[PDB]
This record gives sequence, structure tokens and C-alpha cells, in this order.
Amino acid sequence: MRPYTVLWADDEIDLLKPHILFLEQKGYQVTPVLSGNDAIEAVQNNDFDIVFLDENMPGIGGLDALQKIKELKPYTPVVMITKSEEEHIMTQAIGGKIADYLIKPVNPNQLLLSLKKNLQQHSIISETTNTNYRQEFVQLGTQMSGKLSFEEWKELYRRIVFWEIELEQADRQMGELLEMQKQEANRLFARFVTQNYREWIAKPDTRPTMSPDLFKQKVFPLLDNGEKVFFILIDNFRQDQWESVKSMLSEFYTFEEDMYLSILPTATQYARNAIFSGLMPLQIEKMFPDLWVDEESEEGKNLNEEPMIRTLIERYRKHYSFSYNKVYETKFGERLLGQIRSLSQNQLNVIVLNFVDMMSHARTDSKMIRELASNEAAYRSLTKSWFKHSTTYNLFRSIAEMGYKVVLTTDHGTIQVKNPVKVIGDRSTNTNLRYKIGKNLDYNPKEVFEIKDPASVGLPHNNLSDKFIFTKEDDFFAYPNNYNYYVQYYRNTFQHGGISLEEMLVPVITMQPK
Amino acid sequence: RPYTVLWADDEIDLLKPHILFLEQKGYQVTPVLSGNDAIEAVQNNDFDIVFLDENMPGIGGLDALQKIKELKPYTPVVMITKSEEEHIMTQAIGGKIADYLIKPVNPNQLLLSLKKNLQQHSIISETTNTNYRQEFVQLGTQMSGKLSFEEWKELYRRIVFWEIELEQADRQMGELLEMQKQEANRLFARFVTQNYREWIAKPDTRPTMSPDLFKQKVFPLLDNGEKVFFILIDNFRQDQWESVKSMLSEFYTFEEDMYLSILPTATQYARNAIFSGLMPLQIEKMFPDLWVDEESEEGKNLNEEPMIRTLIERYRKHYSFSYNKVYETKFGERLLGQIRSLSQNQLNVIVLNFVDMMSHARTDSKMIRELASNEAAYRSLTKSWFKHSTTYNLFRSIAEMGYKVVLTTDHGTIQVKNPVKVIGDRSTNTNLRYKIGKNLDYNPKEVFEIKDPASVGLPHNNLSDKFIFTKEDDFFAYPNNYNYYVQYYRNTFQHGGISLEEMLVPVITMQPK
Ligand code: BEF
Ligand code: BEF
Ligand code: BEF
Ligand code: BEF
Ligand SMILES: [Mg+2]
Ligand SMILES: [Mg+2]
Ligand SMILES: [Mg+2]
Ligand SMILES: [Mg+2]
Ligand SMILES: [Zn+2]
Ligand SMILES: [Zn+2]
Ligand SMILES: [Zn+2]
Repeated sequence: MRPYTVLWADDEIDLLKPHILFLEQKGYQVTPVLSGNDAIEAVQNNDFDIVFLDENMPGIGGLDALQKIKELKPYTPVVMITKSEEEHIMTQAIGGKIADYLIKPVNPNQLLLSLKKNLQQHSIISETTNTNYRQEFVQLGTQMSGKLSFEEWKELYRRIVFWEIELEQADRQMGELLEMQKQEANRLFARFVTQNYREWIAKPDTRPTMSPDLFKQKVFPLLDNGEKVFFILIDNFRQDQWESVKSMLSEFYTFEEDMYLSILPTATQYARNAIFSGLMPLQIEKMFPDLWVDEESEEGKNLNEEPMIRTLIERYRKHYSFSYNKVYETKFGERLLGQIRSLSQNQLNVIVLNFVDMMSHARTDSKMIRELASNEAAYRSLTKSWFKHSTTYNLFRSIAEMGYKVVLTTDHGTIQVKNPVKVIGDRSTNTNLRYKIGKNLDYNPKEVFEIKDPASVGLPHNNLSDKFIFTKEDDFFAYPNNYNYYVQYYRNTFQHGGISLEEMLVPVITMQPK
Repeated sequence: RPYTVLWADDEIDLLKPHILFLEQKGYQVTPVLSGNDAIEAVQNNDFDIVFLDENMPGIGGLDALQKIKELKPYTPVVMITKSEEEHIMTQAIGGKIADYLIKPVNPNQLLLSLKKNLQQHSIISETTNTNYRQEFVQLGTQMSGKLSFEEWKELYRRIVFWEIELEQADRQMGELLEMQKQEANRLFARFVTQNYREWIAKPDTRPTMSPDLFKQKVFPLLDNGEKVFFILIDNFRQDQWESVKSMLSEFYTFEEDMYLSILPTATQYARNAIFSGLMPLQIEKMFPDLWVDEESEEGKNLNEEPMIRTLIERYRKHYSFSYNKVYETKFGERLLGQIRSLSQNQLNVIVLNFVDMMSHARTDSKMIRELASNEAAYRSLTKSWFKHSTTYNLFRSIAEMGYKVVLTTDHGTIQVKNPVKVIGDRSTNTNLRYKIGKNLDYNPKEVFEIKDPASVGLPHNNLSDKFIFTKEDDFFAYPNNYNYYVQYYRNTFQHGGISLEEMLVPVITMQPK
């Protein structure tokens, strides 16, 4: 290697000769200077790896030297090594983007620690992530194997996502080894769902929490305990997207993290209507035929969610005051943000955000989103940018100021599809690549989850359709009339409505304002 | 509220003085004696910060760190230990500790660490606010008077720096800077309009511009017998460079500089000028086979590789070189594989294209409006695209080849605000910031007006063909449906006119570490 270079500025550098010898023995080149002006010049005309800085020096002070050095080379770490214990100096150093602040007398090893932490942090963390994943990779495969409970599935998926993000900043083949494990997880999760889905619908008392159960399990207990709640539903928000925005929200909230199961199809007109109605889609139609819109109509499929909310509140003999707001466009979030505090009168404030859904679909037809979200790390990254720079960030921030509980959840996720499944003859479901509705559908029954009795899984259908077929894993339906184009166009896009961990196992977070 | 600290040390009884000190300072400390006790405490509470001994009976502090970061990844952990072994330091760093303090620890060092890890964001805001209020004065005197080109580069670099710094500060301070930026752009437009003709007419005395870029910044390197990668990112302005330079600092050291794009600040003219070494006009007369009239339907920057060849010929050089355009991040994969095969050449040209902001597709329009509503968001998208596209590894891999890299752009872009009325035919171009026209109508005091394109190296078809250019953050708007197109194009990013963002663009000479 080459040695890391250290520029050290102190009016009494002679008193630090022992420390300089120690660092020089550990492979570091130290250039000493005696003033801020000499340190500034050295930084200007050199490319030092790190800068050590005294505060009290004849001439300009370290805090003033720090400002200049940060404008010249803001990416260069600066450590303040001073005898000052004044809080004012600490405060201004932190504010000046100091990397470390060490109070004299300093143990030389404390300087070694700063040098490693501030110059080799990334490679150290990278090597530990690989090492830790190598240790735990086996434990994850076996944890996967066998017959897992629902709660065991939650923790496994939680563990897989964690490694998805950790291994972004680590070795490649560790990352593609995780992809294999994730692939195997989705396969085994698919069997878990198809073997139990009909029973889940049949026996509502022994089933995991699903869309129709969401409000009863996670909202009503809060409201019944006297608490004021903001139910915020970001449509098409996967588990790994929650993990991406989690740290940002931690500045303002504490979390109780949970997950729950979306119903099939993992689509908005079914799962999200089931949430706000508290019922399986078929039960919405029977009990409230005026609020259900069947898949044929050109009318909107989720325009009646507020009335559904009122029937659910009434259906459990609750008297909650509530509001419902639906946000698509950029301007309407700023407007809702402006009128946010007028909602303080209501116990329950429901907010639906549709942009991640829009963006997720734009991964198919928008060259721009094909660039910004080429892979799932970019998609997560792009989700961070949106959350921070849209009005969503300050919306969550204003709610916290209002002393409101927030239940942050979604209706379904989405998955990056890879391999086609042939199909033909459906009705009006060509728009969805993960589920299909119709009669006389030619397909391979081995490749899908067949629902020939839709009313058994709480699904309505008009007389021109009698069955549902769902994809599994990362498959997507493809027609043969324009097959080769169809396949090249939709491969690697994001699609929902089928069976996968990404689509079905989705977050529900109960957040308390700090 | 009081900040809460979880402190796990098997000798917690000897740390009672530190604890009392910290309780006097307003913190609530919870003492525990082992890694398992701490793990359980974190599991059932929301502590703000964790202090962690390493050597304890039971599990080691390092084992506790791994589990606590799993439970509360967003909670800072400070290791406070007597151990001075290097492998312990390294392992704790790997375990994502916030700090590592070797015993005995100054109690003020605990306080500092609590400020730096629990209140650093709000501290940086107040400090940035206070610093800028003071620097606001020097930026006023620095843009006062008549500035030289070198002074315009310093000032523009200064304004960009504070633009990004003030992302983390009070809104009012950003408003205050926004107006200093307005004034800078107003004065910069005067500076350009008063000198642009002189610059084109006197090549030996002008600032470095598009047609001079290769001679000024590339040929000297090669002539000094050093290999070079010339990477041109389309529509990559100064603050986008400032947004990605830290990522690049892990593999390069920088010689940062700027240069002026010619007008229009549009790929068809500026980038062709860079590669041809000539002005867009004299492209056609010097080289008919190379030029493409703007009015031809097929692409205009497809035969740039031959333009580069004639440039090498004109200056009597014999560089072996390559040329590669990467439209999409998928094509970049192939280039990344074959990238080491380009070690044979002295010069390697790569054209990268950042997301098209000219997209009229309804979906792109809806994305753009939400993902890039302001300049902070635009920079954030820029960083995201750079890291997760093939661009990041591309620079990473070129560094391993030990090549010098010249990173630059052909022009920038600006967020437009106010409409400027203009009347023209169906023929007239779509660009919001500049028009070409046989019969253009406009307030000549609202634009930079080039009645004879031929004098400034621009082509034309008719005697009556003009070029007109917007300044500051103006954008052209036609009378038909003027009210609608004003509302649609306002706050969108455009290029082709006169502004610091469009015109004064980065050129970085980078040395692999
Ligand atoms: F003089 Be220094 F601040 F220790
Ligand atoms: F719009 Be939904 F997520 F199908
Ligand atoms: F016992 Be601890 F590591 F100081
Ligand atoms: F023609 Be480029 F988009 F400026
Ligand atoms: Mg001193
Ligand atoms: Mg002084
Ligand atoms: Mg101990
Ligand atoms: Mg032990
Ligand atoms: Zn949805
Ligand atoms: Zn959707
Ligand atoms: Zn361009």
C-alpha cells in the first residue's frame, strides 16, 4: 500500500511529538504546521487524507480554519484535537462538520481509532458484512426449510431484506448468493400460501392478519384506548421500501414494526377496498352492492373508500370522527400539508398516497424510470429521494408535531418479474401481468394458482368470468400474439397482483411521536 | 425531553461518577451489567443512545453490538472500553459503532459524544445559518463591480457550495441565497451579452469555450505522454458535479475547473463544437459530410467519432483513441465488460446521458414534476442515478486502470420561472430558451438577439433567420394557449439560453489514487 497522509496543525506541535512518533510507526505520514493559515495553504496545494486541528492558535482559530478547509475539500475528514472543554467550542466544531473532537490529553490509540474509523470505515464494514453473511448464509437456508409458521415467515423475510440492503455495500457474489436464497424463499413461500389460502379465507379466527382484518387489529385498539391516529397508506410500498425510509422517520418517531398479509389478488381494487371496508371483496358487493365496482366497468375502482370507512366504523358500533384524503399530484400534497392542522379535530385521519404505485408502474413505460430504477437498489434509492423531497417527508413531520399516532402501512407490494407464463382468452385483465380473470382460459395449470371457485376466496366476478389464475414467484403472464416483444418489454419490470413475499407480506408500522 | 442513555458495563459501579456527571447535564442513564441485559433493555425500550463496554462476563460487547444494531439500526452505539487492541477497534468499526472511547474517559468527552450523535443535525443547521449570514456579505462584495472570468468561476463555485450547504438549514436562509443567485445570474447575463461577439471573433483572447475544450484540457495531457479517459456527461451542471464529487473522492484526486459553453447551450451545438473543435456553422463549410442541419429529422450527434478524428488531424497529432456512447444503463454493462480492452488507446472518449428532462411523454412529465420539483430533489436524483447506474462502477474501474480522467459536460440546465412572449411560425423550434426564425416577433429588450447568426458561428437558411435567447430564468411562451403553457412549463428544467447553470460548466481533471 501507500501510507495515509495526516496534516496536523497545532501551535504547540512540539508537545505532540510522542503522538506523531506513534502514528509514524503505524504507517502514517504526518505533516506538521503551526497555524490555521499554514494548514489552509497545505490543504489548498495538497491532497491530504485527513486533517488534525487545534482550536487555540496565534492567528486564525481552528474553527475558522475548519470552515475554509471544508469549502476547499468538503470530502476530507477533519478532526479537532484541542484542550478546550467549552461546550461552545464543541458545538461550533460539530456544526462545522467536524469528524471527531478529542480533548487533550489524548491517548495515542484514540488517534489510531479516528484514523481507522474516518479513513477505512467502508472497507471494514464491507469485510464484516461479507464475513457475517458467510457465517449466517447456511443458518438462513435451514431457517427456510421445513414447515414455517406465519410468524416464522415474517422474521425470515425481515432477515432476507436486511441482507439485501447490507449487501448493497459489500461483495458481488455474496449479493447474488442472497438472490438465490431470496429466490428459494419465494418458491417455498408460494407453496405455503397455496396450501393455506382457501382455509385462511374460510376460517377468519385462525388466519393471519389480512386486508379485511387490518383496521380491527391495528387501528381500533388505538382509537378505543383514547388515542388519536393518522392512518397513512402508501400504495404499493414493499417491506424493503419501509426499511429504506425508516431511519429518516426515526428522527421523529419510535416504531413497533409488524407485517401482515394482503389478500389475493394483490391489487388495489381488491386488497385496499378490503382494508377500508373490513370485508372480503365479495362481502362488499353482497352487503353494499352500491359501493362495489366490478372489474368490467370503466368507472374508478377505489373512489368509494371513504363511505366504506364509515360503514366499518358503524359496523363495529364505533362513533369515531374521521377524515379521508387521497393524494396523487404534487400540488395536492402541498395543499393537504397546508390544511393539515385543521384535521386535529378528528380522532382518525386517513391519508392515501398513490405516487409510489404510479412510479412503480412507470418502471414499465417511462424511459426515465427505467434509468432511475433499473434494479431494486436503485428502486429503493429512488424511493428515498421521493420520500425526502416530495411533501411526504414534511407531512410525516407535521403529524408528529400534532402528537398523533401514525399507522403507516400499504395494501400490497410489487415484484420484479423475470420469466413469462403463457396465457390466452381472458376478459379485461390484460392490464395486469400477475393475475387474470375470465372463462375458457388456456394455460398450464402447473404454472399458476387456480381459483375455479372465486366465491370461496371472497372474490366477486361478473357472469362473463368464472375463474381466477395467479402467477407465482417472479413470473408474468405473456400472450403469444406478440410474444417476443411482450417478453422483452416486460422482463425486469415491476408488477403486482400475484403471489410473492414482496407482494403479500407487507409492513404495518405503529409509530409514536418522539 | 431528557435524552436517555443505556450503559452496559460489568464494572458499572466504578462508573458512578461519570453517570452522576451526565445526570447533572440532563441525561437519564440506565445502568446494566452485561450484553444480554443491554440487548433485552434495547428490545423493550426506545433509548436514544447506548454506551457499551466490550469485556464482560457473558456475551462480549461486540456480540451485543451486532444484536442491538439489528434491533435498532438507527440508534447510535458508543463503545466505552479499556481495550486498545487493533482487532477490537476494527471489529467495533465493522459493527457500525458511532464512537469508541478508551478508558479512562474524560466526562466532557462523553458529553461531546452525546452532542455529536444525538443533536448533530440541528447543530449543523444553526451553524450553517449563522455562517451564511456572515458570508452573505463577502458574496455581495464579490459579485459587485465588473468581474473577470476567473472571478466568475470563484463566485459561481461559492454560490453552489452554499446552495447545497443551505439544504440543511432554515428556509428563510435559502430564500435569501436564492436572490443572491438571481443577482449573480442577472449580472452574468450582462457579462455574456456584452462580450459574446468578441469571444467568437477573437479566439486567442477568449475564455475557454466548447471548440477549445480538447486543446486546452485534453491535448496537453496526451502530449505529456499520459493516457486519458474523456467522459462527457450530457446536461451535467456545476451543482451536479458538487453532488457526486465525494463519491468520486474515494478513487480520485481533483483538479476542478470550469469553462463556457457556446450558444445555444444545446447538445446539437455545444457538444459538436467540443468534438469537432469548430463552431456549429463552420462545421458544414469545413466538413459537409459531418454537419447535420438542425432541420433534418435524423440525429445530429451520431458521427462524432469522425469529427474527433479530424480534430486530431488538424493539430497534427497521432493519438490512438476510441469513442463510445451509452444511451441506457444496459448498454453500459457491455462497455463495462470491454472497458479493460480500451487500455491500448491513449485517449478514450465516453458519452454518458443523464435522464432526459425534455420528455413530453405524459408519464415522464408526471414523474419529473414529483421527483424533480426543486433543485435539491434534482441533485438527489443525480446522486441516486450516479451511484446505482453503471456510472459508478465505470469510474471505479477506470481508476483501477490507472488512467487520467477528464470529466466534463457540454452544457447545463436551469429551472425556468417567468414567460417571455414570442410569436413564430409552425416551423419554429420547440426549445423554450432559444428560437430560430425567419419571422420572429418579441420584445428585443427581453432577450439576447443575434440578427446575423453567421457572425457568431451559427448556421441559418434565410437572410431573415435570427437566433434569440432567454436570460436568467426566463422561458419562451407562444400566444396560443399562453395561459396553459405558462402553467405547464413553469418550474421545469430547460436549456439553450444564457445562465450560470446552463453556460458555466465543470471540467474536472482527475488523478487515480
Ligand atoms: F490550543 Be489547542 F486548542 F489545544
Ligand atoms: F392501484 Be393498485 F395498487 F392496483
Ligand atoms: F471491560 Be470494558 F471492555 F472496559
Ligand atoms: F439537445 Be440537448 F437535449 F440539449
Ligand atoms: Mg494551541
Ligand atoms: Mg485565535
Ligand atoms: Mg468490562
Ligand atoms: Mg466475555
Ligand atoms: Zn395498491
Ligand atoms: Zn398498482
Ligand atoms: Zn448536451
